[PDB]
Amino acid sequence: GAMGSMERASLIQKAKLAEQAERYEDMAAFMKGAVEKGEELSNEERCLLSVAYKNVVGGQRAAWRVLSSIEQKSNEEGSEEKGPEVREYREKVETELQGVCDTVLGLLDSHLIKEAGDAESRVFYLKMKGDYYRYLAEVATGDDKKRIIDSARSAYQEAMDISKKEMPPTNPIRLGLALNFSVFHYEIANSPEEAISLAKTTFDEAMADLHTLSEDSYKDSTLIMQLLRDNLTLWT
Amino acid sequence: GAMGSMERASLIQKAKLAEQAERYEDMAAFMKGAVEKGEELSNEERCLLSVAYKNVVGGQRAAWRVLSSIEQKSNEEGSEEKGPEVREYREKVETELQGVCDTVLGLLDSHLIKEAGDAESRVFYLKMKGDYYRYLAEVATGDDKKRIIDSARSAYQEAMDISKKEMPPTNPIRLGLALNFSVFHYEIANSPEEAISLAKTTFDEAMADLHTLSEDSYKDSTLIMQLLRDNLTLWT
Amino acid sequence: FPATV
Amino acid sequence: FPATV
Ligand SMILES: CC(C)Oc1ccc([C@H](N)O)c2cc(C(=N)N)sc12
Ligand SMILES: CC(C)Oc1ccc([C@H](N)O)c2cc(C(=N)N)sc12
Ligand SMILES: *SCCNC(=O)C(C)(C)Oc1ccc(Cl)cc1
Ligand SMILES: *SCCNC(=O)C(C)(C)Oc1ccc(Cl)cc1
Ligand SMILES: [Mg+2]
Ligand SMILES: [Mg+2]
Ligand SMILES: [Mg+2]
Ligand SMILES: [Mg+2]
Ligand SMILES: [Mg+2]
Ligand SMILES: [Mg+2]
Repeated sequence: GAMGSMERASLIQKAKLAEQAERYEDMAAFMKGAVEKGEELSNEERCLLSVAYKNVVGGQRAAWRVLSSIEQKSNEEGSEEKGPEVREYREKVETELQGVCDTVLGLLDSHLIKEAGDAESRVFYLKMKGDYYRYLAEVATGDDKKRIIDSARSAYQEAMDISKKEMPPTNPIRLGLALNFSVFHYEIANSPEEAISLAKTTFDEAMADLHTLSEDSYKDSTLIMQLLRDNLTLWT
Repeated sequence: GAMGSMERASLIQKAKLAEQAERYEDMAAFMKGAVEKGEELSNEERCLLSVAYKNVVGGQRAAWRVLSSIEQKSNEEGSEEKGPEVREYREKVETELQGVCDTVLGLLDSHLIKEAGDAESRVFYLKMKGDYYRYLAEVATGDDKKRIIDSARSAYQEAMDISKKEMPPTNPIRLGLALNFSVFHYEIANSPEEAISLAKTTFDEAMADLHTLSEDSYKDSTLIMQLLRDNLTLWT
Repeated sequence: FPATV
Repeated sequence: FPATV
């Protein structure tokens, strides 16, 4: 642990500075160091961890997609042989992406999930576990691909079960979990009907609970509900 | 040299892929490897080298400015002591930036400049040398600050002398050199009048030579001339 | 691509 | 910031 000598509070402070400076790799390294102090994370600290790695892996995914598209075009008929370089470089980016996913999953397994007892923390971490297995599934092609997909499904499903029992239907974590699990169904599991059904039921149940909320909570919930609607519009 | 085992042509090919994927750190590493093969670079390869490092250092500079602003605000009256963390993290980013600049300057000194005999290559490399000393000057505060500024000035001046003797006034490299040296005068050397005079004379001499150009060359030259005009508008 | 958070 | 290339 390269951050072993830095105070927990200083790591959190620097993660926030790194975010302001749009230095997301630094932000992720600082948050990994904070997690490795062994204490539970607060709600805000969980957000910092998620933002950092979402931005890092999001950039890797975007690059992987660009390279994969070039590689596919290089393998079509009439294409001129350009050597192993496209595959090699796609593989380089892919291996780095897998390394980041493995790091996040490692933090969740050692030992964030097992210490998370409140729904707001446990659902959030299980959602993250589903997300990072989903990113592994996006690039997977080997003997373990079905097991990777099933690991994502299982994490999302445990999060869903807790969220439905312990959170109101407008809770933003519950909504974001459903948003992402719906995307999992559509893009990973080849289950577009399940994706659409989940997004629609989630949206409708949230709508019916908005009446209970303050103006600020309403803003938070409707923001995520709009993402559900956006995906439904894309898919129907 | 971590890229020592990869073919020169493969490094160039992967630099282009990295650019398409917006992976500028990879792009810079591939181009450093290509330079370290020891052969001269073509016009396009010089562009790849410059684009890669410009993007890397540009991101570092933007982050350094964000952090430096936060640090300045933390040192004002009435500000609450927040510890050494802002300074430490600004210093971290600064040291990384200086490392990149040192790497580029090292490639120019070993041995790109000394083998560059044509104006298009030599002016381009001397402009780069001025640029990377300028980025070092932006963060410099020690005993060597005046020498860093003078190293930038000297490189730009040699490039200017060659460019005026060997290139037409519309040559895009000549124009970009003048653009950047003018910025050096304004921002680094505290010489706004020299900055304005250089931008204006460069613009006017280019205008008078546009009549000699094809449509495509005209587009290239007027693009840079517009940047000169933009800076003049900012400064007057 | 679809939206995720 | 001013333009550079
Ligand atoms: C207040 C705690 C519970 O954490 C957040 C709540 C809401 C937000 C956003 N403003 O809605 C947010 C953004 C964050 C960041 N990007 N560093 S942490 C964070
Ligand atoms: C054709 C050779 C001499 O190199 C260029 C000339 C012009 C341009 C731009 N299109 O004007 C350009 C962009 C490049 C890149 N970003 N990889 S190389 C490059
Ligand atoms: S945790 C980061 C702060 N939150 C956000 O950026 C938005 C997207 C506004 O809210 C959510 C993020 C993650 C979840 Cl699970 C739910 C809402
Ligand atoms: S070398 C990168 C390709 N060129 C460019 O991106 C633009 C900015 C259009 O042209 C110039 C770049 C650098 C110089 Cl010195 C001059 C023009
Ligand atoms: Mg301690
Ligand atoms: Mg692989
Ligand atoms: Mg169900
Ligand atoms: Mg050889
Ligand atoms: Mg320093
Ligand atoms: Mg003069």
